[PDB]
Amino acid sequence: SNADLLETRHALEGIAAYYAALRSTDEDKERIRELHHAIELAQQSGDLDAESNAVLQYQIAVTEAAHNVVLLHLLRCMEPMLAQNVRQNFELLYSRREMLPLVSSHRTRIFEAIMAGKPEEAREASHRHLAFIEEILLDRSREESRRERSLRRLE
Amino acid sequence: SNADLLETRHALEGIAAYYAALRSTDEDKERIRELHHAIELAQQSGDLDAESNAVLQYQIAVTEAAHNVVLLHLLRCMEPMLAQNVRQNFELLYSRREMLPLVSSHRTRIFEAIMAGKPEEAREASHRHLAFIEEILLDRS
Repeated sequence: SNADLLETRHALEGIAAYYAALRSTDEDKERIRELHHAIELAQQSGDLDAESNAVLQYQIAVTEAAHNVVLLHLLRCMEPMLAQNVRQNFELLYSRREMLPLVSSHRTRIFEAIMAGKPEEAREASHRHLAFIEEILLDRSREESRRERSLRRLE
Repeated sequence: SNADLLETRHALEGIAAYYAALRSTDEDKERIRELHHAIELAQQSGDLDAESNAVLQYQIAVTEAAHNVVLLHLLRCMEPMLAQNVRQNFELLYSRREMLPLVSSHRTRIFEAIMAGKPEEAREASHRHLAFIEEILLDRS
């Protein structure tokens, strides 16, 4: 399920961000800065597949920067489904382009908390980032449900 | 380490218990009851390796009973390290035998919440169960 997977990323990306904040070296923090900025460039060029891959690579670097053997192993284990989930999320976000900045905004609060070495904040930022995506997905479902329900109820 | 792994189970076993409570069939709940009782028998015989395997099998059944494809995939993925973590935890618990009953006690609140079909209680029970183990590990060194 694409639903069950989000709840799992919710859990695992939070802890990833936590340890990344606490254990990232100076080289890690720099390699992450370039990957975070790569997301912005892909978003401004308006290329969905480019931005989707930029996010996947960012999240991998964050996980490696966490230096937690089991977490990295779990990411690699689900990497194909994760890559698919991010791609699907962005297909729905590119439908409502006004949300993209707000999503990147949430993701940037995680990045900034990692660079700053604040674990608690980084984890809470990740929860809110993914929680906010779940909310956008549910609004698509809700409005498309009203769509049919309302246009059918008129007579 | 043994520490990082606990935080990972903390997360994943909570969600496992949640869905197990919500989605377990009658056959699942029964297969889990036999595995839970098997832990008690292994504990009373005082056999560490037997009780360690009983817990591993219990947790697998709980995960399967959750009917959540990604969770099961993640368990299988880390199964070797998980089996090792449980075995190591019990080596430290068998050092302070007075804790064993309290650990089984916490784990039984999860089981009971699953049989009863109460997801939020089952998840909260799992957090307290593993949180309590993390505390015992930190007191060791």
